[PDB]
Amino acid sequence: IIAKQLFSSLFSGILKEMDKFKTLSEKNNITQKLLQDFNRFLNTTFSFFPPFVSCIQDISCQHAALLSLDPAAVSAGCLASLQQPVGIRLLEEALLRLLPRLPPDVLRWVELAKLYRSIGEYDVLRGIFTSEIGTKQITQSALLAEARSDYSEAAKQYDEALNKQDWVDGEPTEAEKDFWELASLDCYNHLAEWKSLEYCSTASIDSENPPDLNKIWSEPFYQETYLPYMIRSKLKLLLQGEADQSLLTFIDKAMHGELQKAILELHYSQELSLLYLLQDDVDRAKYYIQNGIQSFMQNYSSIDVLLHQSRLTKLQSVQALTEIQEFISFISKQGNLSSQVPLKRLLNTWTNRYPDAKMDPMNIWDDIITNRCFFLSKIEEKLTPISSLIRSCKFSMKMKMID
Amino acid sequence: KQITQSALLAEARSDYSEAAKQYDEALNKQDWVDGEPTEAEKDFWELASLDCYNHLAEWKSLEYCSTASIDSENPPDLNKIWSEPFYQETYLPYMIRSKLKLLLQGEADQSLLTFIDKAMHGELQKAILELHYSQELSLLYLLQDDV
Amino acid sequence: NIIELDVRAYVPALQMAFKLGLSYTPLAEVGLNALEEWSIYIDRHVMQPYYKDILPCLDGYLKTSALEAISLEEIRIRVVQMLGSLGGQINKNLLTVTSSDEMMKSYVA
Amino acid sequence: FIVCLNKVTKSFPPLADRFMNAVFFLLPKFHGVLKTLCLEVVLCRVEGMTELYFQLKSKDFVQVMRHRDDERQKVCLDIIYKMMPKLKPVELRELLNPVVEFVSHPSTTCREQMYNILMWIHDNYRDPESETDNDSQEIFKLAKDVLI
Repeated sequence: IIAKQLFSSLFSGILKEMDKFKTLSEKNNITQKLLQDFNRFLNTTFSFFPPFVSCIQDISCQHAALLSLDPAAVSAGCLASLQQPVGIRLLEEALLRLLPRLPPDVLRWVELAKLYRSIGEYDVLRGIFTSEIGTKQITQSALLAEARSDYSEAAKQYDEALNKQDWVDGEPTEAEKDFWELASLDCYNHLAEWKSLEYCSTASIDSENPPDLNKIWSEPFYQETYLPYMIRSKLKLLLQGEADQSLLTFIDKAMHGELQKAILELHYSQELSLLYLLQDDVDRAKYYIQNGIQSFMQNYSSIDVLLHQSRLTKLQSVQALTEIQEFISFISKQGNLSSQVPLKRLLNTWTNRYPDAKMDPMNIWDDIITNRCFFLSKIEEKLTPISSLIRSCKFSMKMKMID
Repeated sequence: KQITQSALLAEARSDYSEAAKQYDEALNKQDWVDGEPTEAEKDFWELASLDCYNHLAEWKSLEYCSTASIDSENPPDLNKIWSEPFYQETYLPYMIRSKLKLLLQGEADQSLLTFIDKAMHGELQKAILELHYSQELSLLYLLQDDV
Repeated sequence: NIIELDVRAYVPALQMAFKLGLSYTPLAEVGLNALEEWSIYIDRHVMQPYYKDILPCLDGYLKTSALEAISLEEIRIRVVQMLGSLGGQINKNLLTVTSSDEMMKSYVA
Repeated sequence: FIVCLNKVTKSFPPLADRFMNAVFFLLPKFHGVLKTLCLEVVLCRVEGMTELYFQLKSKDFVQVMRHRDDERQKVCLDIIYKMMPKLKPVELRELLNPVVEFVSHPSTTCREQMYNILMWIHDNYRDPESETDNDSQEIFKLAKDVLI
């Protein structure tokens, strides 16, 4: 940290006293070389060491004329290495200076929007496109409907915005097409019903009519936006009833790809663990859960201390991880397999344990409810070798759901 | 959008000089009115500019356009081609042809030489080069007497 | 039983315990045993107001991951398990000060 | 004394296995013609080995498969042929990979034995038994890769 701060201070001093050199053309000549090197750092690095990056932005806003840095590279480096707020400020300040698959420099806006998605300041996220970048009236009413949390109306309005072909008063741009797809993903995720969410996620990526999954990993856009919604929807479909094991055959090839193993161990421990719990690979699931604990600690340790929303969003998830651990602990013990006692205690603990229902949004309340429902439906099988009230507890627990 | 029609007219008369300026003003026009063209026509405009410049020699501007439409950096890059198939299957030939014709007249940066130095070590690139660019590599080597 | 007749009394003791626990682990282990031994036994309402001070000082354990009978990895995994299984409605209060504006100490020119 | 079993092979199989019981720790074979003789020695069908597949848990029975051309090496594949019924072929995955290349490797009788092996494989992992979870999905496509 002290080295970073010293480098920034000395560089600022050198650049400002270069104005004492004051010869006029070479400064514009050499700020170029500086900015290409600054670009290449983010363009080629693979460690993304945070304080180095924070330094790399620090020079940019101290002086001017260095703010023309490539938005996508610095933004993606920020999402990879965290340290988002300095990137937030850098793009924010770069948007001040007017200038004499997306041509316009407006892409600063969409990069900032993706980055705000990463930090989780969602209100400003609406404010970005409420700030009227990409105007055609129906979008405003769609933002209104989703702001009222009326995702049902927003779904139809977005769908009619996509299927509208008699466009008049001009045309929207494909950046708003991407925004519409992402907003549809979000509002469907707030509405469950993931069958349509699956259909949209699969269709927006690939053609084939029995839906494909394997040709994901074709471009980085696809993975870094559509992979999570896809996997979440398939898991939540599979855990309710039963359907095609395409996700299982999918992860069967996902592991053998070495680079894919890194992403999956980085972001989807819950997913793989619970999916394996379908096929009783409890040994693998236990490994995945201890690894998920590590992933959560590392992620939480990495995030900055001054951001309430990001910390809260990361924190809420541990409630499900602890339950997975508890369930896998309960599965493997013959003293509980053949007896009647522990299930009542477990039900007691679950019935005096629910997330806040005012603090915690639906997108995780539904998750905890669904995991409990699956847990009991699965445990029903092993008890057979009083049993009715287990079926009943789902009713009260979903009454708390509804309330 | 009307100006494209006159550009096609100018290039049909083989008057590539007027077509060049008309296409350039079509690209640099930012106060677009009566709606907007689509990016498919952007790709067509780039390709037509490549063709009409190829019929006009002066490949310095052809090089500048070919390099800029692909990559950012201000000392022009060549290495980050091979990033997508679109780039290779459309822009590679014009690029290599322009660089060769610049280098064979007078002398300039050997960036194409350092470029092909890495082009060979890529096995898949060797196939493309042996498939489509024998004249190019041969004459470029003739500069350095690798007879 | 001693912890249900009064709790404010022992809260500072627990606070110092898992505050100094970062330097000498067994105090952290003992305090993070007392936590569940309290939670599973004491009435929820009796302890619920107390959580506003019990958890916030525990965030220090969640600082560094860079990969004797008490180790950092065991206490870290166990404390994550504890702060999760204690309840969402409960661990909501983990922030440095829960739902307050007071904290820009050490963050001013 | 290998010949003193090799030429008396296919004689009284119920007691033709005491030799291997100690020879396996002692003369696992190389050296060409003698290698082929010991191959013909292993050709005797007997129950006397159950855990021996921990030997093939050592790798290099792959390039030795193609050491000398034509009929000499067929007992090597006949090994898997005669122990097919009880297996859980986690390792026949990789063991059949050079067999993918015995299409590339010259032989005709050995290729016929290849095709017989493949014909048994496809039928006998019970291809219509599409179990949702079993690992046989990989060997499905890699076996079809050569069967086609």
